[PDB]
Amino acid sequence: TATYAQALQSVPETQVSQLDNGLRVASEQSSQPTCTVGVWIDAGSRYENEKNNGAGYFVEHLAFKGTKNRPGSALEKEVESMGAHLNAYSTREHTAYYIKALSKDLPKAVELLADIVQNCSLEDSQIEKERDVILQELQENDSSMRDVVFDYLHATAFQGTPLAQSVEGPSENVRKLSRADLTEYVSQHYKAPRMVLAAAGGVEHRQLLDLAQKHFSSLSGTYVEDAVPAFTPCRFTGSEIRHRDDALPLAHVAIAVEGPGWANPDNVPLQVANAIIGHYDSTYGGGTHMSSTLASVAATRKLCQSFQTFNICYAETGLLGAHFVCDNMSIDDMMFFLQGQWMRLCTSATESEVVRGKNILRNALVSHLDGTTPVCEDIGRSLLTYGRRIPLAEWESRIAEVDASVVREVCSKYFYDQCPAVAGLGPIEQLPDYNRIRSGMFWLRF
Amino acid sequence: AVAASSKWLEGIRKWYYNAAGFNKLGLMRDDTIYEDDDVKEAIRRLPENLYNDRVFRIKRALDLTMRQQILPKEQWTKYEEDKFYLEPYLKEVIRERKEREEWAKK
Amino acid sequence: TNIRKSHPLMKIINNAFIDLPAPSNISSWWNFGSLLGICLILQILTGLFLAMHY
Amino acid sequence: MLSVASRSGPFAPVLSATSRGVAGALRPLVQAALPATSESPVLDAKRSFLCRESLSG
Amino acid sequence: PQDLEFTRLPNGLVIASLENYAPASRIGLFIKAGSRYEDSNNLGTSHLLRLASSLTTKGASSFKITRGIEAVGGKLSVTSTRESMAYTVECLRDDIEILMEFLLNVTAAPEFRRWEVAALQSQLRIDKAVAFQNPQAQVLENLHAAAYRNALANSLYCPDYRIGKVTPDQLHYYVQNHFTSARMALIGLGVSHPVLKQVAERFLNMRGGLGLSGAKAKYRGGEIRDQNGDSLVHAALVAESAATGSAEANAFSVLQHVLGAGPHVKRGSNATSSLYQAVAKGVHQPFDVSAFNASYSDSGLFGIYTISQAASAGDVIKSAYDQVKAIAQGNLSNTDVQAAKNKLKAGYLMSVESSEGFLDEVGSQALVAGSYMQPSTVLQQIDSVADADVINAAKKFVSGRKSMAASGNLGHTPFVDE
Amino acid sequence: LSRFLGPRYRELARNWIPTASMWGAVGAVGLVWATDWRLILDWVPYINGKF
Amino acid sequence: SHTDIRVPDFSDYRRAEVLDSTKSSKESSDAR
Amino acid sequence: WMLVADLITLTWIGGQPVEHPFIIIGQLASILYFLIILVLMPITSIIENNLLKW
Ligand SMILES: CCCCCCCCCCCCCCCCC[C@@H](O)O[C@H](CO[C@H](O)CCCCCCCCCCCCCCC)COP(=O)(O)OCC[N+](C)(C)C
Repeated sequence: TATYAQALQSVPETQVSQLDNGLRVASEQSSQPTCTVGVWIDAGSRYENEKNNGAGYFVEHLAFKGTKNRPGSALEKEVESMGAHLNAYSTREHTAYYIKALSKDLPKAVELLADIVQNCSLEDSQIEKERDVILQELQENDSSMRDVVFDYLHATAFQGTPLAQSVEGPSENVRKLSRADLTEYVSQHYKAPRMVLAAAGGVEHRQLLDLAQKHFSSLSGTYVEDAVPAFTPCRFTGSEIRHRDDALPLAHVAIAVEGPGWANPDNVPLQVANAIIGHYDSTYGGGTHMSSTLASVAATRKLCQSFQTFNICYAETGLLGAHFVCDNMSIDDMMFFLQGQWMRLCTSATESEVVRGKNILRNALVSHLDGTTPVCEDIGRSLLTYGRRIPLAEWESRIAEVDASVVREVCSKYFYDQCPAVAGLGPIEQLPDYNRIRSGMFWLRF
Repeated sequence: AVAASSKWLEGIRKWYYNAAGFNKLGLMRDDTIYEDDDVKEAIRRLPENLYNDRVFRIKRALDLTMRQQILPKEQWTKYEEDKFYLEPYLKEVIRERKEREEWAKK
Repeated sequence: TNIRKSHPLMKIINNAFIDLPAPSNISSWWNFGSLLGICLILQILTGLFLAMHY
Repeated sequence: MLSVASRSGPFAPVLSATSRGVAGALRPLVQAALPATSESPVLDAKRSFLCRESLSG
Repeated sequence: PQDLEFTRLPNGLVIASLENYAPASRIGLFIKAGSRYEDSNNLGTSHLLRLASSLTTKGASSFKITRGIEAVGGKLSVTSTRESMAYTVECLRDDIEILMEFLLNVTAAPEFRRWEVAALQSQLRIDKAVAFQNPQAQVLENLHAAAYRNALANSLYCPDYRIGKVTPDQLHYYVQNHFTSARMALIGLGVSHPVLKQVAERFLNMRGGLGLSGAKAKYRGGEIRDQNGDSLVHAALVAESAATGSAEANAFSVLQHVLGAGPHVKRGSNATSSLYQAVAKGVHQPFDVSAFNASYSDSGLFGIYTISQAASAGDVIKSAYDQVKAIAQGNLSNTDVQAAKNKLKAGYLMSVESSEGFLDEVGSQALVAGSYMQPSTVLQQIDSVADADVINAAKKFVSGRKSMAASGNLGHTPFVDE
Repeated sequence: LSRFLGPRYRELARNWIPTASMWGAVGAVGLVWATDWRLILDWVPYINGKF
Repeated sequence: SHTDIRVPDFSDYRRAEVLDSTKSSKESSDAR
Repeated sequence: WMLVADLITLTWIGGQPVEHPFIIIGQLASILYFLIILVLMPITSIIENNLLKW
C-alpha cells in the first residue's frame, strides 16, 4: 500500500546523452500520453553587455514571428492545427523555448523547434512590430508594481554588476538595435552546449535522441573567431533603494540580503527559512490569529496586505529576501517585526519550527513537481545548474540532513549582522533610514 | 459517602451568597467578576441581550452606590433567580489558552 | 476653536483634570489622594520658607 | 468533460486557508494585453500578483 | 499506473481513488451544493461558507485546524463552482491519515460561532472586492444574472450590503440541508482506495437524504449594462445553449474551439480564431475576440466574449457575430472543423493531465454522470461529433434569445436587437 | 507561572545561556574594573596600580 | 520608467578593497 | 483589619522600649504580619472561589 518509500522510488530517472556539437539530451520516461518538448537555452539577460541589453527579450518576442524555413504565419497556422500549446520565456539567465504538445506530433514538434532556435527570418516590418509593440509595452510594465520593485532590487543590489540591468533592457537600447547585431546575439549565444534538450512524458528517449540527431547535428558548437565569454563572481552592494510615488494607493516594498549562488549546499536549509517566515496574503482565513509569527501579527493587527519570503539564486549568488505590500501607517511595523524574525532564526530557533519549515518545503517540492511542463523544466534547468536532474531521494536526504544548529549557523552567517539591500516603491515615508534598518540586523541583546 | 451533607454545602453556598454584598446589589455573580483579558473576550462572546442586561444592571447598581442607598431586599437578586451565562464562555477561554500555550511550548 | 482643547499648552490638563471621565461612584477615599497632593504642595511651600531662614 | 476547466468560461474559485485566493477562468488572456493600451488592475488592497506555489531552491 | 476502484454506498457517496506511485497524496471531497440552491431571500450563504471552511469544528479549535495544516506541511483549498463546492486537501503519503480527518472533521459539524461569523463578514468584503478585481469577472457573475431567472443567476459571493445581514443561521440551514452525504462524493488519489472507505465512514454516516435542490432557473433575454469608466469595455453576447453532456453541447464545444478556447501562442498571434480574423481585418488592433460557453447540468449559455475598445466596440461585436453567422450560413470549410476537433482533444488532454485538473475532472463527471472513465472514450464520443452538427449549433445560437452584457464605458455598445 | 515550563523553553534557555552568561562575566569583570576591586588585582601580573 | 532608472557612480566613495566590480563582498565584510 | 491591628500594635510597641513581654509580642507581631498578607487572604479567596464556584 501507500508509503513514503513509494513516493521515493516511483519516479524514473533521466538519461544524459550528448551530441557532437555538445548539445545534451535528457528526458524522463513519464509514460505520459501528452508531452512537453523543451529546450532551455543557457543564454540570459545577465550575459549581454549594455550595447545589447535586451536582445534576448527581442528574440523572445520574434522566434515564431519569422523563421527562415517557412513564413511565420505558416508555422503559426501549423501550431494552430496541431493543437499543441507552444510556449517560450526568458529569465535573467535561462532563455526557454518549449512546446507543450501531443506525443503523436512529437517528431513534428522537435523539428519545429529546429525551425525555431536554429534559424529565424526577420522581416523589417516584423521588426517594426517588435519595436512598436515593446515600446508601447514598457509603459504597461511601469504600471505594474511587483516587477518594478524587483527591478529596482536587481538594479540596486548589484549596480555595476552585469546582472543588475533590466531583462528587457533600456527603453532607448530597444529603440535602437540593429537586425544584424540581433543575429550576432543569436550566433554567439544560441549554440550548444548552451541548449539542453528535454521532454519528459510518454516520449521514448531513444526516439528523442535519434530525432534530435536529424536537426541539431547541424547546429554549431565552436565559438566564432575564438571569441569566448567569461564571467565574474559579482560584488554585492548593500545600497538601499527608495522610490516613493505618493499618488499610489499603497507602499510596496522588498528587502533583500545577499544570498548563496545557484549551486550552493546551504540553499536547502535556507529554503526551510522561507517556510519558517511563512508568507502571507490578505485573502486567507488562515491568518486571523494563526499562521507564522509575522504572518500572525500581520493578520492580527492588519499589518501586511501580503508579504512573500523568497530565495532567488543566480549561479554565482543569491538573494535572501522578503516582499510586503503595505498600508502607509504600518510600514515600519511590518519591518519592526520582520528583522526580528531573522534574528528569531538566529538565536532561539526551535526545532519544531525547523520541522515545520521542512515539511512545508517538502510539500513545496512535490507541489512543484506535479505535471509534465514543470518537470520538463526541472530537467531543463537542473542540468544547467548542478548538472543532474538532482533526484528527490537526494533532496529529501538533504532535507533530513538539516538541523537547528546548522540553521542557526547559516542564519548567523547571513542574517546576523550583514548589510541589507533594500528597495521600495510606495509612497514610502514611515520606512526607517538605512542605518536604522541596518540597526535591526543585529540584536543589541546579541 | 457524602449525601445530605452536600445539601448543607449548597445550603451555605446560599447563605454565604446572602452574606455576599453583591446579592444586595441586585447583581448577578457573573456581574462581579474582574475584567481580565480573558473575561473581556468572554463578554464579547456574549449575545446582545445578555450584554445589555449585564450592562444596565451593573449601571443601576453603580447608581445606587453613588447615591449610597442600598436596594430594597425585595429587589435583591434571589439565590435561585440568577443565571450564569459567562461561565461557558469563560471555560472556552481558558481551554483555548491552555491549548495555544501547550501548542506553543511543544 | 476651543481655547482649551485645540490649544496644546493646556491640552494635557484637558487630558487631565478638566475633562477626564471618572466613575460615578467614588467615596472620600479617592479624594484622599488629591488631599495628599495638596499636602505635598504645602510641604514644599512650608519647607521652603523654613530654608529661607534655616 | 463536464468540468468547467474543459469548457472555458464560468469561474471556479478556489479560496484557501494557505495558498493565495485564486479564482477566475477564461475569458482568454495573454494576447489581449500586448496590443496597445491595457493598464491591468493595480493596488486597491490588492492581493499579491503572479503568486508562487512552485518553489525549488 | 492503475485505474480507480469506483464506488457506490447504501447511503450514497462516490469515493473514487486512483492509487498511484505519485508522492502528492491528495483527496478532493466534493459537494453537489452551490450558489444555485439559494433564492433571493438568502444570497451569499455560500461564499461566507467557503470562508467558513476556516472555522473551528466541534472536533477542533480553529487554532488547532490552522496549526494542524501548517505543521504537517500539508494544505487545503476550496473550489466552489455554482454546481458544486469542492473541498480539497494535499500532503505526503504517510501524512494523509491525520489531514484527511481534518477535512472530514471540517465537513462534519463545525459550530458556527456568531462572533466568528461576523468576524468573517470582515473577510467577505476584501475577498469579494479582490475577486472582482478582474475586468472579465465584472461581466461573469453579472452575465449569469443577465441571462437567468434565479439559481444560476446567483452570485458566488454575497453582495456587500448582504454581508453583515448574512447570518450564521443561514449557514446552519445550508449545511443542515444541502450538504447531503449522498450528493457529496470523495475523490482519493495517492491513498489506496479501500482504506479510504474506512475513515470516510466516520463521517459518511452523517446527514440525511438530499436537500431542496429546486429552482432549475431558466433563460431570460434581459440586458444588463453596469456602466463603468474603463477604456476597454468587455462586451459579451450570449444565446442559451444546450447543456450538459449532450452531444449538442459537444457541438457547442467544437464551435467555440473553432474560435479556440484561448491563445496557443503566447506573446504571439492566434489566426485560427475565426471571429478574431473576422474583426481585426475590419477593426484596429486593441481588442480581443474569443469563445465563450456556459455548460451547466441544467442549462448552458453559448456566446461571443469580446474584449474591446469603448471607441468602437460595436464594430467588434458585430463583425464577430457576423462570423458566427458565417458558420451559421452553413458556410464552413471542413479543414478547421477537424482542426477544431484536434483542439478539443488537445485541450481535454491538458485539462485532464494535471493532477488538479485530473481530480476536478474525475469529480466533475462522477458528481453528475456518476461514471468514472478513461479519457479515450471521451475522445471517441468527441470525435464522433458530426461536422454539420456544428452548423446546427450555430443555427441555435443564431436562433435563441440573446441576453447581452457589457459592463464598461458603454459609449457605442448597442443593445441586443435595438 | 507554569507557562515558563516547556519543551522549547528548555532548549531556548539552553540557547540563550552563552549570550547572557557572557554578559555576567563581562559585567562582573567590568564591575571589578569599575570599583577597582582589590584581591583580584593581586592576581594580575600587569595591572598593579599599587607600587 | 523602471527601465531608464540607473545607479550613478559611487566608486569614489567606495572602500578600496571593494572598489572593483569582480571581487566578493563577503570576502571583505570581515576587514571592513 | 486584623493586619491593621498588627501594625497599630507595632506602633504601640514602637513607643515601648525593648522588653521581654514585648519581645514575645514582638515575634508574634512579625509572624502575624507574615501570615496575614503572604498566605491567608489568597487562600480565603480560593475558598470563596469554591463557594461562588468560580
Ligand atoms: C498649600 C495648601 C493649601 C491648603 C488649603 C487649600 C484650599 C484651596 C482653596 C481654593 C479652591 C477654590 C475655592 C472654591 C471657590 C468656589 C467658586 C467661586 O469662586 O465661584 C467661582 C467664581 O470665580 C470667579 O468668577 C473667577 C473669575 C474672577 C476672578 C477675579 C478675582 C477677584 C478677587 C481677586 C483679588 C486679587 C487682588 C490682587 C491685587 C494685586 C465660580 O465657580 P462656581 O462654584 O461654579 O460658582 C458658580 C456661581 N457663578 C454663576 C457666579 C459663577
